[PDB]
Formats: sequence, C-alpha cells, structure tokens
Amino acid sequence: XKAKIIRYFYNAKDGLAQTFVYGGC
Amino acid sequence: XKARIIRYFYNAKDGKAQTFVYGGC
Ligand SMILES: *C(=O)CNC(=O)/C=N/OCC(=O)NCC(*)=O
Repeated sequence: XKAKIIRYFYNAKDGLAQTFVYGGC
Repeated sequence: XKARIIRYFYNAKDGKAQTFVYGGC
C-alpha cells in the first residue's frame, strides 16, 4: 505494501468519509 | 519536509470524492 498510509475521520451519511491520507507505504 | 500528503475526501454520490494536491517536497 500500500504506497499510501491512511488518515481519515470517517463520515457515512450517504457513504462519506473525509479521507485525508498522507504519502507513505 | 512534511509535505506529499494524498489528502483524499471519500464523498458519497452527493458530490464526487475529492483530493487537494499541493505537495512541494
Ligand atoms: C466518484 O467518482 C466517487 N469516487 C470515489 O468515491 C472515490 N474515491 O476513492 C478514494 C480512495 O479509494 N482512496 C484510497 C486511499 O485512501
């Protein structure tokens, strides 16, 4: 692995989810 | 550096995902 770490705060509501990810495996 | 962040924005059909690209390093 995944050439992209993960950093979000979820947010379903119609299927939403602020996904602010940062580079990095 | 603290740049290069794949700032994503999982957005439901209500809109259309999103990503603010502006990494400098
Ligand atoms: C319209 O095209 C809706 N698009 C999406 O919902 C797509 N976003 O997916 C972003 C994703 O999978 N990011 C993975 C890394 O965190």
